[PDB]
Amino acid sequence: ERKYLELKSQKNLYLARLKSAIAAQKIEEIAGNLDNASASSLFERIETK
Amino acid sequence: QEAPEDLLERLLGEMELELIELRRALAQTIATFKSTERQRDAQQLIAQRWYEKAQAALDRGNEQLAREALGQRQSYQSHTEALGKSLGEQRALVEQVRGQLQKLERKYLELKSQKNLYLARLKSAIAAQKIEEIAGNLDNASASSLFERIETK
Amino acid sequence: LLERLLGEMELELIELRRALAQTIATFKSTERQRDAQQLIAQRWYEKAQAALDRGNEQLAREALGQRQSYQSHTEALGKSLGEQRALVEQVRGQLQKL
Amino acid sequence: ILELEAERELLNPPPSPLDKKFEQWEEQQAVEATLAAMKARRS
Amino acid sequence: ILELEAERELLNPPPSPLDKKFEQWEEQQAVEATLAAMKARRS
Repeated sequence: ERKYLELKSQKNLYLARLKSAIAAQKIEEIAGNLDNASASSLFERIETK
Repeated sequence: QEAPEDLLERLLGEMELELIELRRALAQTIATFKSTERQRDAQQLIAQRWYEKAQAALDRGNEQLAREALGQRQSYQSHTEALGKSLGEQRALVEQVRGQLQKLERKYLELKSQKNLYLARLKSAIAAQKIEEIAGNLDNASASSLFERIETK
Repeated sequence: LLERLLGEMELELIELRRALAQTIATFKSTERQRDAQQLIAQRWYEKAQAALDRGNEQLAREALGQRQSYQSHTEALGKSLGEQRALVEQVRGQLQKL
Repeated sequence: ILELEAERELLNPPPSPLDKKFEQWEEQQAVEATLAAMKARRS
Repeated sequence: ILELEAERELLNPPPSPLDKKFEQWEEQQAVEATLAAMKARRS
């Protein structure tokens, strides 16, 4: 029993760390669309029009 | 292809779903992080009780039980020492995510801030082209598209 | 074809960008793994220090002798990390001009 | 998890030791400069 | 039954006589050290 409780204990900690990263990638991934004109993916193409 | 401009609003519309979902997640992290501290506190408190009972065991010359009581406490001492260090290191675990998130919000607000400014600039131009495009029909006879053709009749 | 060629070009560049991260992922991963190993050696080294205390030098020999296994493993990996630094430098130099 | 953080810093200028020095130094100058005005005003 | 227990100990570091000695000794030191504080405090 002493193992499972600690095994279950750390289970949740790293799920947060993972779910922390999935946000970091997405905000940066979407920030790729809203970039500093390095890629000109979305905003700068509009500035062309 | 679709007008990429329209997606911008949809993208941020779904963006807040992730951010609020993030906000929920971080709390569950500190929920357990501090939970172990209380659990540690109970364990060491039990060890204190065992330590106290050993103190009572020592009294009246019954050192035999104190050995068991102190010996019993060693089990929780190791368990206490194990968890105490885990709590200490988990502090930096919650620090980085806190450092991760704090920078997060300041960007989105400014990102959303300039979103609207350039939409106006775009919508400013779509009018300029159209008024000039229609002004092509109402021209100075360079093209004679609409008015001058009438003058012919 | 020019437009098609660059259209497929970005696929390679973005695929490149993904690849380089996996490289540093492991490169730094060994450092942590090295850190754990040497930390274990420190624990064995510490236990040898405890073994020395009270005159029980016999265990310290085993503990220190035990640490020698990880010392060699530590020395082996430490040098690998040092040389792998230049491995990631050139690719970084490769990509930056890219 | 680690790869995506690196992707962010790749797309980022990771604050160099120079800008860390400059930002710290200018902060060290800012705190001192802000302090300097106060230390002089009080007399 | 026996093979799977061995598999567990294989995937385990079976506590060596050294760590058994150390854990017993440090326990012997822990009980003594915990005892030492008490034997001194009572006087």
